[PDB]
Amino acid sequence: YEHVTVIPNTVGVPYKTLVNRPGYSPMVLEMELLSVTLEPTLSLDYITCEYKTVIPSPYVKCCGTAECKDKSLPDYSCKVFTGVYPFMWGGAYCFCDTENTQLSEAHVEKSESCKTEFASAYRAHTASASAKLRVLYQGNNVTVSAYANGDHAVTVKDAKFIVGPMSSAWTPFDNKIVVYKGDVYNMDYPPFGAGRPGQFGDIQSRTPESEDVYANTQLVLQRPSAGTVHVPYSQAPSGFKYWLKERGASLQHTAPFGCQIATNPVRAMNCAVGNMPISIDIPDAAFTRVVDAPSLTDMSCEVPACTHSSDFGGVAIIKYAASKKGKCAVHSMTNAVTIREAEIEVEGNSQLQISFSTALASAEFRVQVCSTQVHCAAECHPPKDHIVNYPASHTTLGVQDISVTAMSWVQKITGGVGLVVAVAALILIVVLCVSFSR
Amino acid sequence: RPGQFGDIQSRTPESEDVYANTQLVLQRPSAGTVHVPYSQAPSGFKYWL
Amino acid sequence: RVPKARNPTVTYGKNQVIMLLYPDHPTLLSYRNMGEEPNYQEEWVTHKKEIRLTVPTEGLEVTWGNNEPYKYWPQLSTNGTAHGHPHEIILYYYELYPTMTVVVVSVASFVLLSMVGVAVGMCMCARRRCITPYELTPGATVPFLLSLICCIRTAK
Repeated sequence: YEHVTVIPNTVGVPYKTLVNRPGYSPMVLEMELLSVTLEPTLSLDYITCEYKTVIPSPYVKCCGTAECKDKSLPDYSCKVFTGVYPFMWGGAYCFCDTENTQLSEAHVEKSESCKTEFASAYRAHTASASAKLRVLYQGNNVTVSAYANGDHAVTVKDAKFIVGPMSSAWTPFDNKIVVYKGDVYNMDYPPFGAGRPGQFGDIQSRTPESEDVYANTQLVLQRPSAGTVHVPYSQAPSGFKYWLKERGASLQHTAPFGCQIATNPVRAMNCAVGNMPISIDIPDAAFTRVVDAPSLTDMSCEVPACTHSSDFGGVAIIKYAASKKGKCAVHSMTNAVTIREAEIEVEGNSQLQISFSTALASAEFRVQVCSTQVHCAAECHPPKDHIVNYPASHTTLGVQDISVTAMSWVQKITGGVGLVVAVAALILIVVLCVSFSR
Repeated sequence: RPGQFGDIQSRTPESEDVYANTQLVLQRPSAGTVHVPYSQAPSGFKYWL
Repeated sequence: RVPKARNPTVTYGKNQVIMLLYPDHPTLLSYRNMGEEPNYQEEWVTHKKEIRLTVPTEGLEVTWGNNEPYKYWPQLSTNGTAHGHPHEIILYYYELYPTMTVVVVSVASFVLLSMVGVAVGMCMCARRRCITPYELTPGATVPFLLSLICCIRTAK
């Protein structure tokens, strides 16, 4: 027998569904999403990390001009300063005061830390969902874990559950993403080879092991001073070291839909978006013939209490007579009322209680308790508590539609004005008739 | 109330009887240490000062 | 090893958490809606403070220092009631359907007090089509019975 249904994507709220097969005793599944995971597909554009600037000991030419020399290194510059007259601790390093030169050279390179402290910049272009689901079937709680891409049917207690694909393509991740040590950010980072000084991506590297460094630190060598031997320079500080301070908040803290984030691999989790189709194949031998089950008759329903809380604030008590000892599936025929139970024991000529939850201000619903249906109605009161630590366990209200008994004022005023209109239209049609016939 | 003036109270400075409401909550020790960690609202009097 | 900030003293208002915070040292407070528009906000608190966060229908997530997030949802609560006199049922739907309510009671009133205007208008369009020949005749004696559609006085 093939059953198909749609559960909202909300994690941690259990949903009932009814497997009504005519001629057999109905059975009720409860299933609850424990966790939905969206894992995107990542293409690495580059690493970014703290550079070091490499400055050899300077060449000083005593009595002559050094020649500037050109070579390919990631952000290389070289310059010759003239008239520099350096002192070491024991005396002048050159003979003579003037016509000396100093040659200075520098280039930038990845630090030893780039094996350990790197942002990684990626494109993240499509996603492959998974779900962990608890299902209550023939009175056993059982937990099952599955891919939710619409394939991967998972067996459990000989039924087969197949889940997804999810009804929306939404993800927190933009087309471009960067990740640090377990935190991930949406940002439109600069393309490879387009990086600018003092910003994210001032140094770039195609992989964490490539020698193809690009860098644009705007390094400038400056003239030495006061007969000192050193090399002074100006460059923009590491745009990575700045980004670690400037970041803002990781997507774990800012994503919509109550979403959570993780890394190794990167995932979005628990997004309260859309809904998930699910299908059950239940083997023909799992059903009990309607004559071999319990059956219930002469039943009636009473509602002692009804608070429209988030958390089973109503209780209904059902009188019944029953033909044999056994479990019965219990289900609501009205989407606005959720029942906590799923199967209850039935015996004798007696009564049972169900706890239920609703947003209705005047509950009316039909309960089905093993094939027999009973109409059940109550007057509700609001909770006193304002705030709670759990989501609403019931389906949300049909706004501008449902309302209450004691909204009878809508009938008692529309069935006032509608008569004032009808008498006005009558008198107009009467005098239209007398204008011809009299 | 906790963490506000009067979170601890007594009838006179010599009295033996005390009311106090500091919302003290004990917490699980850090797996290997013998200590007792806890969470509490800091003294409402020392904040009032 | 990093510290975990102290439990905040929390108390609940209609669509609000009121939180009294005890930082030992500069601590980040952040919060977001769990809805489509996350509306993220944060602040370092450096001394004892009180915050009042509006908790929307979708729920609020509040994360305080290195603690795990707190989560809060509103639930349908009011001083009004359905099943009361009709002013109380209107005050009741103003609980948490105020956007639905102010739309639907205003446009319902607009069609209702429009319809009584159109009803009196059709009665006047009828009364115009009716009395016309009794005005046009030179024998202008409107009958004592018909005079009641003209609204003329005394059972003379």
